[PDB]
Amino acid sequence: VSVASFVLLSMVGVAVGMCMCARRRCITPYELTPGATVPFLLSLICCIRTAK
Amino acid sequence: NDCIFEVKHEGKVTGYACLVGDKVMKPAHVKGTIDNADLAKLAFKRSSKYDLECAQIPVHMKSDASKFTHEKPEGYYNWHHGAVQYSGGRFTIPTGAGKPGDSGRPIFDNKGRVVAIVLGGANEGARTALSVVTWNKDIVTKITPEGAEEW
Amino acid sequence: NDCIFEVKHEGKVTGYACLVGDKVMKPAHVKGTIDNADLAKLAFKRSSKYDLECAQIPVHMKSDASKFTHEKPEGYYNWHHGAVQYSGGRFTIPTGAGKPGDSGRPIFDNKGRVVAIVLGGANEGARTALSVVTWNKDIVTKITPEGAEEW
Repeated sequence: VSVASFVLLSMVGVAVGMCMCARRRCITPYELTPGATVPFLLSLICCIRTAK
Repeated sequence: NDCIFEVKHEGKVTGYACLVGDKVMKPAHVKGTIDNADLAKLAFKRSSKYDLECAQIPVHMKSDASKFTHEKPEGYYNWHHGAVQYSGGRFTIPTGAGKPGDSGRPIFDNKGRVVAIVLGGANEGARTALSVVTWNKDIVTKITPEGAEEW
Repeated sequence: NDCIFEVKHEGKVTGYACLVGDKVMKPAHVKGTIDNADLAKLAFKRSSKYDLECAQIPVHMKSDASKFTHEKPEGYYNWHHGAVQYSGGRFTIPTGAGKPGDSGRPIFDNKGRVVAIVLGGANEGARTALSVVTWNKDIVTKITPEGAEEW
């Protein structure tokens, strides 16, 4: 139970690791670009904004 | 015509940040910040594919931003070391114009608005092509000639 | 206008290669290479369905490459032996211009950019038409009129 609960806890940590990597690899062009705006659909998917 | 819209970074010859649209933006491969009091406080994004650092313009500077466009017709454009030709889909200047530490500089449309930022250059014959970033159809991308040097 | 972007190969009647866009490009039915020091070093792709040999440019020459386009309206175009007419989809010349050893020579748009390379000539009385290669719809093709002889 100790080794299982530790590896499973590390694996839900690695799954949350998509916010640390996948979110940035999708979203950073929309943070870098001058005056542009992200499409509304993607804004909800990445939890990034109330609007723009 | 005016060319004053940069701010420098570090007490060294190491390039500049541009005040463009809604954001300050800067080359990421260079360091030492505080040649302006806003670089001292701004929280910066960065990304390794494109070599930008970006931050939203502060409440006191909002009015002073340079205008910009994604448009790039063929022909002639301006930058701080003079005329620059965009042809064959690439920017070019005479070799010996531009150098290491002349980086983060804008390229201007003759209608007085930014279309790219300079990051470096190549030496594949003495009429140097530029490494640059630009916002084609409202997304940033990087252009990089083969064997080009980061400035 | 200038033909000066051509580079010859061998101390023979055999031909030349063209510095165009991103590449050196050459006719495949002819041989001998080393009149020029970049033809000595480069590794060439080839295809007997188009009769090209090509290599991507060495990192000191790209500034000297001739500009290119796919655009080919009806009318008059330029090469080393003067005026050349593109009509009915053929390139065509005054009879007795061109000879064996004058394959591998570029055809220029009047705006000073390449649109085809010569391979050889067909003749019917006072009518003369060229086998050539060109990049319509962004990808290489070969044109070859009846009974054409390679140069």
